[PDB]
Amino acid sequence: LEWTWVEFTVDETVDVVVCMMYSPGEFYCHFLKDDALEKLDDLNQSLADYCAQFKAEIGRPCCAFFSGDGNWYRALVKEILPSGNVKVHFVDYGNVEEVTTDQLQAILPQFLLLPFQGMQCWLVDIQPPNKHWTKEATARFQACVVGLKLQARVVEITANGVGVELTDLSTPYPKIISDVLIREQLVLRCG
Amino acid sequence: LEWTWVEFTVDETVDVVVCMMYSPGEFYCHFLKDDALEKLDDLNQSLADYCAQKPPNGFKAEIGRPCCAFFSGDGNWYRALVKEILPSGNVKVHFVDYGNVEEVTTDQLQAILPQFLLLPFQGMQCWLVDIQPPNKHWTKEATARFQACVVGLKLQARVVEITANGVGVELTDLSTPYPKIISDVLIREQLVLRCG
Amino acid sequence: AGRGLVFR
Amino acid sequence: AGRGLVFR
Repeated sequence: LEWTWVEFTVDETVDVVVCMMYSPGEFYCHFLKDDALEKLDDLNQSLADYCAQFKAEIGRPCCAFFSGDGNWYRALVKEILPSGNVKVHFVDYGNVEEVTTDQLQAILPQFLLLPFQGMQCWLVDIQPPNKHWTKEATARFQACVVGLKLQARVVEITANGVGVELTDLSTPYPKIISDVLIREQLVLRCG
Repeated sequence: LEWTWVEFTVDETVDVVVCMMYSPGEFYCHFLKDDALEKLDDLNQSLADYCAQKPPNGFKAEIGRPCCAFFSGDGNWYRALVKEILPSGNVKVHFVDYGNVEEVTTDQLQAILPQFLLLPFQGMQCWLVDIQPPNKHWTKEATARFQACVVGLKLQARVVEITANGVGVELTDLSTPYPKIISDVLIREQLVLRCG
Repeated sequence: AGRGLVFR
Repeated sequence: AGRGLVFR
């Protein structure tokens, strides 16, 4: 079993929808290129069929049941707990949940061809005012992205994620999300 | 409210007991210097008395804020930092003197007072130096072997590198005349790879 | 509930 | 069960 993440070039502009959020320094996006959304749905349907009819190791791929919507999804084992439960990282969305052994199944190799789609992002050129992202800053960021396709520009590519500049183009007046957070005193400039 | 961690000098040698374990790249130690274990016992006693009283405190959770949090593992209150706030309304807390993170409810949190923040935070994040996982993740086997090298033992730690978030250490077992460097064990046994 | 925001 | 090892 081997796999990959969505790949990018530096300064690539691409449309995104935020699929999971923790802070302005940690949120997850579906990158809307190469028929991603459609291929991911197709894959998810194949998984529901396959799972409808596993030895845990850290970093190992699997199918895991997500109780939030009651469907099976691609995951990697993140933690193994004393209880015998396992925390899994849902690789196409970016959330982590604690599941039981019954909520895990081995994944088939042909299910690892589509690149993993929960791409970790952070907004470039900002930092927390103090040491940690506040609820207010994150809540405001969330208000800026909820229900929206945004333009993302990939500014920096690291092994563990991508620093992006996000712009809302839903009206003729473009709105760069960092602008809002800086202007409203919620985060400090950085870089 | 402000606080500190335990502080070190490069190449400082100091006895440790491991208080929390996740991997060879992530474990937590009590460093046995400056009467730490005793001052930490005394603080915890003081937190039990303070937390015990009716009414409890109105605590407002904010990320990275210090508090007192109830640990259901042993039923006592300890020092903590807010790590996460969950949709349910529950809060994950980092127990700062031990290194574990637990999900608690709002009745299991109380505001902390400045006099309880004088003692430096004692759960020091560590990693063993000069090793790396064979692939990209620490195996259960590598982690359980490591645990079997430290359980119930006081070890010598040499602080080789200091970063903002923790310390890289070399750990040696001196409980017999034959010193045992824990990394040697893990490398020899093929459970981890040399690094550097 | 589902994939709800978690403050971190 | 108390502060038990958690594999990560």
